[PDB]
Amino acid sequence: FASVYAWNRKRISNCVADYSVLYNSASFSTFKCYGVSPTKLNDLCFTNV
Amino acid sequence: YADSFVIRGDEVRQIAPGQTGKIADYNYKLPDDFTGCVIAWNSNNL
Amino acid sequence: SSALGKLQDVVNQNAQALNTLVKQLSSNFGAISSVLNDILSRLDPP
Repeated sequence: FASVYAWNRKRISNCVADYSVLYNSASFSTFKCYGVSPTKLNDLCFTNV
Repeated sequence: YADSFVIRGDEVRQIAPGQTGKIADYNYKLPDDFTGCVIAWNSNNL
Repeated sequence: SSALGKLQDVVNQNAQALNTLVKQLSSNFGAISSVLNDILSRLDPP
């Protein structure tokens, strides 16, 4: 994991993987969405990630 | 209506009016039209 | 055959108002979109 002033960006594309599926488990401390609701992410379609 | 139980220390913010979460989406829900208080206090000494 | 402006103006005014009414169905007024099928698809009910 890089540091805060040289953060690493990975572009995600060409795949249909369940979001909640991954967020289905645990091991997190904060899951805060803005502009969307984390329960409706499997009904949308996006241009890039 | 006093609902009394015990949870993990993390999802204490999961008992709230209107939310999404493993605990809130499967084991206990409150309506968005909630009216009442929520009290939580720690327990590993009992 | 070669003047009816007072009759033309009342037609024009009514059409100009009806068009302004429909063209307002595509403003946000301070929201994320203008479509209810877009707020009901990337936001939870609360």
